Order: sequence, then C-alpha cells, then structure tokens
Amino acid sequence: VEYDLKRLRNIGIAAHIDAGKTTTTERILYYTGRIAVTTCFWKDHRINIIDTPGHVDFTIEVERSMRVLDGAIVVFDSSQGVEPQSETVWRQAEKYKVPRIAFANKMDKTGADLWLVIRTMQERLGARPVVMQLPIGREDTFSGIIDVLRMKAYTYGNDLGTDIREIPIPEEYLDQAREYHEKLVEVAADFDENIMLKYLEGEEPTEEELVAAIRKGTIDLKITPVFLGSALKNKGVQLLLDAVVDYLPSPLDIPPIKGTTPEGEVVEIHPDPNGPLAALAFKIMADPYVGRLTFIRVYSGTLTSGSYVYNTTKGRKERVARLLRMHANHREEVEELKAGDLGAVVGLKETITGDTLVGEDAPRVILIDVAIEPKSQALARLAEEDPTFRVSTHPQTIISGMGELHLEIIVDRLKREFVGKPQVAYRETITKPVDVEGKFIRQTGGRGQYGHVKIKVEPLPRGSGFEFVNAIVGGVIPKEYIPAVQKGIEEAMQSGPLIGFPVVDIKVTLYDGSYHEVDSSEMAFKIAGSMAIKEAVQKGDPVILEPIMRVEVTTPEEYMGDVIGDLNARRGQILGMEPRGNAQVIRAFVPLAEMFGYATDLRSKTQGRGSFVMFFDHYQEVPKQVQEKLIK
Repeated sequence: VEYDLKRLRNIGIAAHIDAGKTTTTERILYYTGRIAVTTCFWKDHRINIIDTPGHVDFTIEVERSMRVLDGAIVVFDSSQGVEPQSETVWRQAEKYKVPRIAFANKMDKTGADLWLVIRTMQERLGARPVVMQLPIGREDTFSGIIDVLRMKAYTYGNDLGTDIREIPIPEEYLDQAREYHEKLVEVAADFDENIMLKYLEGEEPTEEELVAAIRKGTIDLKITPVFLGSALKNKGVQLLLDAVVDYLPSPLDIPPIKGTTPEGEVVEIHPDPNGPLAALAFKIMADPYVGRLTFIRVYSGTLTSGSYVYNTTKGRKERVARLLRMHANHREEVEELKAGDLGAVVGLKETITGDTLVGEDAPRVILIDVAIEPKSQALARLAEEDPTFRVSTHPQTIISGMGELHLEIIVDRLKREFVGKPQVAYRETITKPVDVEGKFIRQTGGRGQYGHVKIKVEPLPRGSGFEFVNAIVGGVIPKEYIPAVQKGIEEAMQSGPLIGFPVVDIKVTLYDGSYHEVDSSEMAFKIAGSMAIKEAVQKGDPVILEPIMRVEVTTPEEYMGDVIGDLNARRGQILGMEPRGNAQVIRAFVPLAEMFGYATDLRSKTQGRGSFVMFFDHYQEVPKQVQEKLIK
C-alpha cells in the first residue's frame, strides 16, 4: 500500500465556472471519500487534486497551476461542446504540454449531445478524440452509460449515487457500441503494433493491451479519450475516476523538469527520491490555525519534517517546521513527502510563490517596472505577498504596476478584503548634449545664501540609467556640499519639464561653479542643482518615452488575419509568431498606451477565442505627433 511512484496521479480539473469544475470535484471527493491541494485515494491510487485558478485568464497563477500538476481533465459543458472559454483553457494545457482527458458533463441538460462535443473538439481544438463511452437515454432521459472498451453498461438508479447496476448492453444500442468499440480497437492499433495484427483477423485484444496502449497514446499527447456524465445528477463520477487511474500520468511518466543553474545551463530534474531535493512553492494561503502555509511539489530527493532548505530565488535559508496533507475532511500531519508528491509546509517566512527550494547540501538551482499607476493598513499585508506592485512616493498615493485591473485585484483585495486614472508610466530625457549653470543668490532675511554650479547633461542610451560625475578640481565647490547638489539634482529628476514625469537616461557632469566663503550653505547648492537641471532639460529638445509592449496573442488560424490587422493599428510592430498546436500565436510590440481594454477587442475580433499576454519590454520615444497630442 503506502506509496509507489507509479501509484501517484497528480491532476487538476481544468474547466470553467459553469462547465462544472466545482461540482465535478465536490463529487469526486464525495466518492473517493468512502468507496488548495486536496488529496484522496481511489482504488490503490493517491490522487492529488491541485486546485486550478479557474478564473479563466490570469496566466501567472495558471502557469504555476500548470507546471505543478501532471494530469488534467478538461471537462466540457455538453450543452455546447467547445464553448469559447474552455478552449483557452485547453490552449493553456496545450501550451504546457499537459496530457489530458475530457468529460462531457451536464449530459442531461436539454442540449446534451455527446457528438456536439466530439464534433467541436475535432474542429475547434483539432484534437484527435477517442470515444470512450456511449450514453444510454437522451438528455433528461439519460439513464445509464456504456463502456465501449470492456463493452459493459452501467445503469444509475437515481441522481444521488446510491443506486447503480452493471448490466449487459440492452439490444437497443447493441450495434452502436459494437461500432465504436471497433473504432477504438483501431485507434489503439496506431500505437501498439501488436494490437493491429489482432484488428486484422478480427481478433479481440486483451483488456490490458487496450487500456494500456491507449494510455501510452494519451501520455504521448497524440489523443484525448472522452468520457461523459452528469455531476449534479450522480452519473459517471466513478468511471471518470477509473479513467484517471487508468490512463493519466504518474510523475515518472512526465519528462524531468529543466532548471536554470547559475553558470547557465538548464537541467534534468529527475524525480529520484534518493536524489538531492528540489521543490516548488506555487500557492500560499494564510490559514486560521498554523497560519501562513506553503504548498509545494517535490521534484527530486526527499523533504523531511524539521529540516533546512535553501531558497535560491531569495538567498534566504529556511527551516521547515512540520508538513501537512490536505484532505477534504481532516488535515494530515506528516514527517515527509518524497519526490513526485506534494503538500503544505507549515512554518515559513520571507519565501513566496514560484520560489525554488533546495537542500543545504544539495545543488542550489533556480527553476517589470510596473508601467501603470492610479491613486497604511492594507498595503503592508498586501506587500507581504505580491512583490509585483509598488507603494510609491510621487507628487501622494500611487499604486503602480503590472496588468490592467490586476491592480483592481489589489483595489478589491483592499476595500473588500480590508482612485481612477489607470495611466501609462511615461518618462522624459534629452536628445542633445547641453551645457548649463545654476545660481542662487538670496537674503532669506539677515542670513545670505549662495549656491552656483555648472553641469553638462548628455543623452544616455535608453536602458542606461542615471550617471552623476565630478570634474571639479581642487575645490571650487567645497566637498561638503557636493552631495547636497547631488540631492537637488536627484529631486528635479522627479518631475520632468514637459509633462512632469521622472527624467531618465541622462549623464550629469558637474565641472565648475563658485561659492561665497560664508554666504554659501548646504541648502544653497541643492538649489542651483535642481535648477541647473530643470534648466538643461527643457533646453535639450526633451522627449517623452512611452512603454513599448511585448505581447502574446493566441488566435486560432481562423481569425489570425484581422488580428495581425487590428494589432497593426495598435501602432504595433509584429515581429514573429509560432504555431501553438492547433491555433497560432503572434508575438509583437505594441505601445502600452495603444492597448487598453484590448481584452474585449480581441474578445470580439475572435468570437472570444483569442488570448494575449504582455510583459514590459522597453522604452522608446514617441513621434511628436503622439507627443503633441500627449501634451494636450
């Protein structure tokens, strides 16, 4: 019993709200429960159920939720096969190469038609779908379910699961089954030579050969078997499981994961238990008891309760208090989880998500600027988890960073859990080298001040930051003020001549000036300094730098034209593109500003079938035609 790395099946139920990703799990658990990562046994196997983001988009949450599991059961709404949403899920599973099966749920709701699913899938996703079971009864008749592999029926006595009888296929369907059973028999052929020869003689192949040949084909990604049923009616839930055990991948089925080692080079992280440990934190949930817990996934070696781990992604060392195992009904305190498994590690700090943990003996390996900003308690705890955003000064309340309205996630993880102007982060920098001077003669009253300096600001390559230099020879400006100067210069940078945005990519070279043996002061040289600047800037054909964007739109081949079109209107610079299995993806450059509410446009331009993504790539000027407008 206990554990065998072959008995492990780590899966997540990818789908949508409606499709039934929830009910579908609520039942599974109900069922495995008798006869953020809940685990439950089913027929000799440990099934780890890695809860999926399921909020449709918002990859980085979904990607982690992906690289972390092996299985995946894309469940569909049999009232409309491949609805737009679930496709994108697929694309996601698609992208990350996760082997997967399909569940035609709601097989009793009015529209319910298995083929509708089979038609679509083959069409929209372009998958090679195997039909695993036929249904008996139609929609709100849908009685039992057939197994075209073992050729055996199951009639469900009620919508509760307290009734269910194996029965021979009533002759009503007798042929239909005999038909698809052979199509299946066929498919296998393609994978197990041995099979075919039996196909061609009409020789019926062993149950294993099939079930096992078909499994090979799925883990290979060449196919996607299909099961059907009703979750909120108790029909099929069990079988769906059998499937999971039957054809989904255990950790060793999956290919070793690659890893960035310093010195470059990516490597093979085998699930060798007797190997040096390596794991990944993907979700953190503050628990009522025990508190902040970290769910992980062991990839190589073994982690034991009360041990030390070196989080590479953060240089900090951490001690693993105790370890836990989340069940539906009862947390499970344990002393260790081996390579391939995964669970919650209680007692940890400093460490986040997507972090890489190792063994203080083992090899240490690793597995944004926030261009958009709007207007105490809250941000401190919100800053605890989420190093993405940034509490910022700026001339008085400016959350700043990453994806549109993801900030609105921070806005609602605020005034809910605990405005406006979602605007582009612009910059200002000269383009031609200027030579200036600053001066500050005052009286302030009876105490006279004096501060006079001379600099030469230049255009720094985009990317280079700020560079402050000193040419001052033998004190013309006394060494004790120079820093003051550097301070004022550091203040002027704050609000650019043009539109008042940080100034950047500039080289300040202080080279002369003067002073009054006493009329000078610290406040004095910080002034002429934030003058010599604000001055040299507006007199240096200043510019407005905007965030050119790097985007990844995923359009099926169908609309891949008018997309490259609208996109091109976005002032974007398409630069390439590769195909993503069925559909094709396009990577370009699109000036952030020319991109808001893009989501719903893509939404409309493609029937709600396209999905993009974007990471800040860089800064570039903006033709006066844009600036002229931007200055209005």
